[PDB]
Amino acid sequence: EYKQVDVGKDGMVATAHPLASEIGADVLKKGGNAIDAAVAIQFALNVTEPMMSGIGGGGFMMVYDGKTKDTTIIDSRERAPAGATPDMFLDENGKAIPFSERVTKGTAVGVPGTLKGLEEALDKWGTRSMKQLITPSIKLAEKGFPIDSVLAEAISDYQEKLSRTAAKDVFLPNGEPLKEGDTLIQKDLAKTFKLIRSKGTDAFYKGKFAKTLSDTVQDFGGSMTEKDLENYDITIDEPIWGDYQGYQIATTPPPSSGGIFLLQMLKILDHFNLSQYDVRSWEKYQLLAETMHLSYADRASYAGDPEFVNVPLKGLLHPDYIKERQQLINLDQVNKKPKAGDPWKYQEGSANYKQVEQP
Amino acid sequence: TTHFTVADRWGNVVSYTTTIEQLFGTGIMVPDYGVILNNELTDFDAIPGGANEVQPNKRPLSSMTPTILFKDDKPVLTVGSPGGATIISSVLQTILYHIEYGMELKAAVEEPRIYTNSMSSYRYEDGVPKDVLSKLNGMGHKFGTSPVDIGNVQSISIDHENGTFKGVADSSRNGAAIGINLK
Repeated sequence: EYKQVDVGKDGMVATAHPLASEIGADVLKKGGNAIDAAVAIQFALNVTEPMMSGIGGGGFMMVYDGKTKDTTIIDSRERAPAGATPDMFLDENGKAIPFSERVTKGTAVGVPGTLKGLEEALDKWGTRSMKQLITPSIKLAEKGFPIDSVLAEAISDYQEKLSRTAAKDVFLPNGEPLKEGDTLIQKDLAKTFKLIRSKGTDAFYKGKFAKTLSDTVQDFGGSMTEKDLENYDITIDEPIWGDYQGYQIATTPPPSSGGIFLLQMLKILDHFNLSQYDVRSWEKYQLLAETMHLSYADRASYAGDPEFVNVPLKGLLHPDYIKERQQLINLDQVNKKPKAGDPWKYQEGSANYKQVEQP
Repeated sequence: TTHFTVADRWGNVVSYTTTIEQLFGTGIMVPDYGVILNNELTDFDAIPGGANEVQPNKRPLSSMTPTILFKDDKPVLTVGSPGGATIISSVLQTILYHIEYGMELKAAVEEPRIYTNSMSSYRYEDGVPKDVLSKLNGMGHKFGTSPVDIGNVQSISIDHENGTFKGVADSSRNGAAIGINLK
């Protein structure tokens, strides 16, 4: 049976689903590299952990290349369609459509990037074709597999949302959610994967599938067209780097907020020498919470897609800005109105956007 | 969202976070093709005017934080997690426990996490002491009455001295780590 900790001499795979880990491991065993295996794993997770990721979405794939020694990010984050508008999530009164309903609308669907990202990864580093790497997942989709507890829980929890679309025929056969151990069969997904295997990514970004996806998005109120799909490309992003406790950390830049604020929180907390406090002391949690409030406030004010907005990365990570933020934190009292700082004190330029309160 | 990681014998290292936003995304499946569609654009601000407003051809702000840590110019640790805005906190805490506290990697991953992005939004995992939560709430925090799981960290550590790899999957899902020993 599968383990949540393992050791190996010639490589390692860790994923959220044992069947995906098995597929990735098999790729390495058969002489593939970490990129080959990662591509196979994404297809496998698309089938076995279908609520969490897949060719209908997007992601950030960080790769360290053992030959060149360069670290690169394939950024397959989705794009808003050309017909998207700044107010598309607002009602006629200019207030937000309630979140639980907003997420079910066609306006919510970004142009998917995952498949394009996988193609790019193989172009740069692949030693196995997409045809080879997608095959194990075609078989899981066509033949089925017994669902795990996390997937069973997800189908039950989101049954209402699934019941309103064609997804019901896959996850709610005969009107009832599949239970743990039940066989999930995804014949249409298998077909789509077979189309990708035969035709390449044009099977997804062009032709009948692109038309069908676009029409469906429009039927559900969104603006996506075939042209949006044809236009899509990934972006190659350069990691942001930080120094921490003798390590160099490579992490994700805008359009993710992750890297900046991971580094900002580490830099703020580094001043406090956390290990002096017991790992479950109130002191440690106090310092974490106070730091989180400051950094998440900055995130809400200053982070967005750098193709569009002036993210003050330099100011947000400036050691003197970090110092000013650290000085706002006390063990013995809580900031009850934490706010974004002014990183523009520590760098050139200004925001090309406003500070806008959100529901 | 899901996070996974792979490392091979030639020194290549992958840390990959990937999502369709909500569980099952919009819930919309492309008819006859089986593909579940993301709701990623709700990661934009609903009210426009700010850094993360909706614009055509713009990408909505993410919190995905696939990360690789290096020591002496070699990759030694990968970290990442699902969990929306909480991702940054899960990755932060894993790094803090493994590096600042010197905890073994699995232990670092399993150490109970917290998350709070504002004065009205708090989460904690089972194991954060009840007396600590009481104390912090007494000071003005707003931790709730029940724990929740936060994130799902998969991580690989690489020992270049001994030529070995260690993989870790978080107990919050049924993940598996599988090492490779060729031949």
